[PDB]
Amino acid sequence: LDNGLARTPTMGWLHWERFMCNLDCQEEPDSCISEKLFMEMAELMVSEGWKDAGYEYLCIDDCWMAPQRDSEGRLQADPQRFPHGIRQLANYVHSKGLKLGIYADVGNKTCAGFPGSFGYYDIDAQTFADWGVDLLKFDGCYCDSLENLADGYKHMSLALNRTGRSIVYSCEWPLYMWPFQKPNYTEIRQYCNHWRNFADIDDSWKSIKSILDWTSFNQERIVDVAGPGGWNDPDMLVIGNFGLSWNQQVTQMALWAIMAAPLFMSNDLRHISPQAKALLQDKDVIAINQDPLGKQGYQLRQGDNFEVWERPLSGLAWAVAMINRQEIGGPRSYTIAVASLGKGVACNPACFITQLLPVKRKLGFYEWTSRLRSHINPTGTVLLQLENTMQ
Amino acid sequence: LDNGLARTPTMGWLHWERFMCNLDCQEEPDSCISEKLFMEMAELMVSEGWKDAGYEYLCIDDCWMAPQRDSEGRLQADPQRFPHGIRQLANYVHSKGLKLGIYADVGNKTCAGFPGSFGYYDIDAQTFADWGVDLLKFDGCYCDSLENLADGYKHMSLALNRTGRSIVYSCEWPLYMWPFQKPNYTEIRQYCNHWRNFADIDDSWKSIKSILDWTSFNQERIVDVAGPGGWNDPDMLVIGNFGLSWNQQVTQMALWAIMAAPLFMSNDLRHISPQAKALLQDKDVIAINQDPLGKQGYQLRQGDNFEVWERPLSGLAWAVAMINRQEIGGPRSYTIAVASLGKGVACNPACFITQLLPVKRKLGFYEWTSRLRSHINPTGTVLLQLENTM
Ligand SMILES: *[C@@H]1O[C@H](CO)[C@@H](O[C@@H]2O[C@H](CO)[C@@H](O[C@H]3O[C@H](CO)[C@@H](O)[C@H](O)[C@@H]3O)[C@H](O)[C@H]2NC(C)=O)[C@H](O)[C@H]1NC(C)=O
Ligand SMILES: *[C@@H]1O[C@H](CO)[C@@H](O[C@@H]2O[C@H](CO)[C@@H](O)[C@H](O)[C@H]2NC(C)=O)[C@H](O)[C@H]1NC(C)=O
Ligand SMILES: *[C@@H]1O[C@H](CO)[C@@H](O[C@@H]2O[C@H](CO)[C@@H](O)[C@H](O)[C@H]2NC(C)=O)[C@H](O)[C@H]1NC(C)=O
Ligand SMILES: *[C@@H]1O[C@H](CO)[C@@H](O[C@@H]2O[C@H](CO)[C@@H](O)[C@H](O)[C@H]2NC(C)=O)[C@H](O)[C@H]1NC(C)=O
Ligand SMILES: *[C@@H]1O[C@H](CO)[C@@H](O)[C@H](O)[C@H]1NC(C)=O
Ligand SMILES: OC[C@H]1O[C@H](O)[C@H](O)[C@@H](O)[C@H]1O
Ligand SMILES: OC[C@H]1O[C@H](O)[C@H](O)[C@@H](O)[C@H]1O
Repeated sequence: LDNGLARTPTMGWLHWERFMCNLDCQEEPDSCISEKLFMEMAELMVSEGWKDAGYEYLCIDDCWMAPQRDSEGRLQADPQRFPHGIRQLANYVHSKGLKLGIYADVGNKTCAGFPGSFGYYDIDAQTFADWGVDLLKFDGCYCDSLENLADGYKHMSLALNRTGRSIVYSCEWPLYMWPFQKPNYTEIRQYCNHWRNFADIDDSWKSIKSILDWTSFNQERIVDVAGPGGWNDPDMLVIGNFGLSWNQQVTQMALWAIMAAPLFMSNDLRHISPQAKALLQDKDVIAINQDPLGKQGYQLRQGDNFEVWERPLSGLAWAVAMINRQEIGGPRSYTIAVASLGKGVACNPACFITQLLPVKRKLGFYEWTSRLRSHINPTGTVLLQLENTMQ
Repeated sequence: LDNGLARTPTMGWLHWERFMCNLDCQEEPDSCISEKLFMEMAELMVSEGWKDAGYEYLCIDDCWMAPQRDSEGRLQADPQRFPHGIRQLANYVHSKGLKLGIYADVGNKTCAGFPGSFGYYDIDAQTFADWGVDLLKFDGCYCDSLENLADGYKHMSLALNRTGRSIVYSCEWPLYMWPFQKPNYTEIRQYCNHWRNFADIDDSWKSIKSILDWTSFNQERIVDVAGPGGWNDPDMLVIGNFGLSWNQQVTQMALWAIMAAPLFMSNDLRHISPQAKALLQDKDVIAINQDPLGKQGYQLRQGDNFEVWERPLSGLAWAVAMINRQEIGGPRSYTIAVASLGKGVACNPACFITQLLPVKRKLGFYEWTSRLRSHINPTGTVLLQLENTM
């Protein structure tokens, strides 16, 4: 989308995977979807390093709206869970120097059953602009047909542009087109800063694998449409939560960096381990994700329960990720010709290789003709930065 | 098995899940199956408090044997990877106050394809006892028929008795019987100190879930037969490895306690996190697994993506485990009437509940009319001990 936004993948926090549609503020106050949840996450994004590391957009997902429209036809916040409106929360979030994301649905209802935007695009985009919304997540539930799906996704893009306001536009359009038919990603890049391709993540190694294998399988159709302004969205970061091992958490961080994925943490910043945090705020791995060339990486080799992915970076540099997909035994030896990586270009006549993950380690100079030997933890990934060098 | 052994579930360390069949000692000398790997783990079991915690048996799984038998018919350890022989390793493990296990197969070959004990049960048992082996894990690959399987598990059990040496007898009999017929557990118990029921464990939460699910599914068949001398074996503890979150590791520790399961770590003792060491060595939780009454716990309740398991314990105590099986969201609220726990008698008229897992915390007194409420992490478990007030 040519609105000047998401020149690198958007970065922030989204309530959905960790908080879901918890409406019960009486018995579950600490996890209900409430204005005070958002206000507290906003304070920690600032005091805990998050906004410094580039996490900028604090985003509301589904279940913030009142059961129906006001007597002017406009959406509203829940009166009990968000008594101060969206506009006061936006000021609050903006005062911390952060940006505010909201949620709506292209059809007659949102996914959880709240007011949809069909027949309301212009009114809502405007409403979002008058509130100070800075990103919109646009879901696709309860939609008549593909014709309406495309019409409505295209309409809202124009409506938001037509507001005057810089509002990052995040679509689940390819997801819901999937499939009556294969998405046309050029049409979508024209309308969307980023797009959900595949099924909702949850807090599992299963879910992670399935997204990698989905993308891996479908990379010839999706990797080249991504670049500054429009990204493929493999869904939220779930580091900090419960279902992933440390090694599976490095797999998720390493590969969302390779995929040039937006980075929306969905977790509880009040209760996150020091190692989850160091990982999420890893400056060298974020720099990869945020690399300004903005070409998405891809899967280079698959076999023998190993994968090799690599991303091209600015300045003739490359990120390389090796995955061990064998979930028995221990760290497995993997060796490859340095000439095989980065299209023979990294490492001609040499590259300096530094391991970023699972730990940060300067590894030596490697000549074009050199071999890299590594060892990879079951379900873990090894993440490497190759710097091209005169040598 | 009325051999005086396994009066509480066996505790030790077993190489297979983490080290598998690595025969490559030139390129990976520190992780191949060699006498060295065993020596390292044996001194760490002593120096890092494993043995104080009750981990006693250091056990060799498959891939130790030389490719053929000696001129007199006896199994032999592999001459390059085990140059000193199994007896000397046994001498050595004994010196540290530990006991040594070894591994063989009922059939013609071991699962990796090394010499089986079929036709050699009497000589193999005697060879083992001659070496100072304190435990045999006996696997069921490469076996003709259900007859031979039963004949060989029975025969070996009797060869061992007759050495006059105490040797824990670990059996994979039931596992190899499914899907041909339902095993006779009353019979198995008579010949075995413990028995594997289900597929080999992985470094994965999928694997653990599927062991839990299999056990809770067949619990009517297996729970009551367990007790001092004879245990269901849900396979190795994998805590300390690569594939389980903290919360999944607690689940495995808690559930293996409720199930009165042998506790065989399969992990790298040389490289294990502090958190994973405190779990595996959690005194209060090992005390549950090791309860001298030896009645296996079971699943009480399953619903709305929660499970409740409970185990009866010495002295009118119970253990209760609450698992959250929903893989999305945050900690989720579970409530149950304490009248429903412990057959209605833990907590009549009252009980003191103390949470043990994920963190130790005294919770207070609960009248018979009370409800226990907890928040349970996705893939986590809360483990409680309940003391009846009397
Ligand atoms: C070969 O088989 C024998 C029986 O199948 C087994 O004998 C059993 O040995 C244990 C030794 O601990 C005895 O137990 C202890 O048991 C007495 C009486 O039951 C208790 O009061 C005490 O706790 C005591 O410590 C069993 O009683 C005994 N059972 C029988 C039927 O004799 C042998 O040990 C086996 N031999 C070998 C070397 O495996
Ligand atoms: C409304 O849409 C227009 C059309 O794309 C956007 O204008 C583009 O903005 C970037 C900003 O740097 C320029 O590089 C392009 O040249 C612009 N396109 C055109 C047609 O010149 C405009 O920014 C949008 N406004 C909002 C509020 O999103
Ligand atoms: C939202 O609601 C209305 C009402 O059901 C839908 O509009 C109808 O759509 C049918 C099917 O194409 C049309 O032929 C009718 O003229 C409409 N009927 C009514 C009662 O108005 C609309 O399709 C729904 N929108 C979405 C996005 O699914
Ligand atoms: C997918 O959609 C895009 C844009 O909607 C198509 O590209 C446009 O096609 C028109 C008509 O042929 C051209 O005149 C324009 O130059 C194109 N616009 C853009 C933004 O590139 C694209 O060809 C479609 N692919 C398929 C298979 O339909
Ligand atoms: C081992 O193989 C032989 C010869 O083929 C056969 O006699 C016997 O049944 C086998 N043993 C078992 C238990 O399968
Ligand atoms: O209801 C909210 C929920 O709905 C859709 O399914 C999206 O794909 C999810 O990421 C989340 O927004
Ligand atoms: O090859 C050895 C391997 O054999 C079988 O698969 C057992 O069930 C495993 O625990 C292990 O001993």
